[PDB]
Amino acid sequence: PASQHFLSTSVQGPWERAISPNKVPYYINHETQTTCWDHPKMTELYQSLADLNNVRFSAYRTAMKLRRLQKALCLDLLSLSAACDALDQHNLKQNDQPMDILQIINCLTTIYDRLEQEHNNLVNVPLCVDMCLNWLLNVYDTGRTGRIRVLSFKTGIISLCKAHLEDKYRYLFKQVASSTGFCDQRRLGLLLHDSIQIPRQLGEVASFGGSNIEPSVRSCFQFANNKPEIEAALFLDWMRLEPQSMVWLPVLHRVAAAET
Repeated sequence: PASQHFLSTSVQGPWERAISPNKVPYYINHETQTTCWDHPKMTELYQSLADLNNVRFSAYRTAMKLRRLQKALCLDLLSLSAACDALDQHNLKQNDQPMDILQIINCLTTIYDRLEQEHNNLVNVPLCVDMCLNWLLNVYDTGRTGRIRVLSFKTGIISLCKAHLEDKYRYLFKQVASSTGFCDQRRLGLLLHDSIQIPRQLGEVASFGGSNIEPSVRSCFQFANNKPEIEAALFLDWMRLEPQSMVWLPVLHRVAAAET
């Protein structure tokens, strides 16, 4: 893998970055002679998230965890316009198609290079690429296949970027709606399924209705009076009620506004 040279500096000390057969990275600890699938800095972040386990309300606890992760990945510096610029340059338009590890890296590298030139040593590019990469594979490729759907990549980065909440909602709805702006139950399910993997990766899916989002699709279509398809305004109106499957997202925004 030609990208190995570039991302080998994301680790040091006793650690060494390596690659599996499906091009998925893994890390070697020489002092302790062990191996781990997660980047050492990501492990340290996941473990630190237990210091939030006594935060009382589920939506608020999960948002504070995702705020810390978002900042560790520098995704709070990424505007929706800049993300769309990178998605556009890498031709990621077919949302049902797979992206492999090198396409993930390439798109992340354009994103973090640009963030680095706008922010003063806030950004170490090889490090940021490799940690975001590890987050995305922990969320969407738990089978270690070396690929994720383009819809999935878009859902993770846009849910954690710095855009206004309604702009994220409009953008995600547009990724699953038809070319004329309509969504049926199947298409809404695609969006809610990718979204629910984010809290699921943190061990919190039980407070967001669980891993089957079919009850949440049915509830939105019931709210829409059982019509065969809905448009973005109706979706935005349902989201104002903060449905349980997605309530961690508006709460993440309240978290960031409150300062953290």
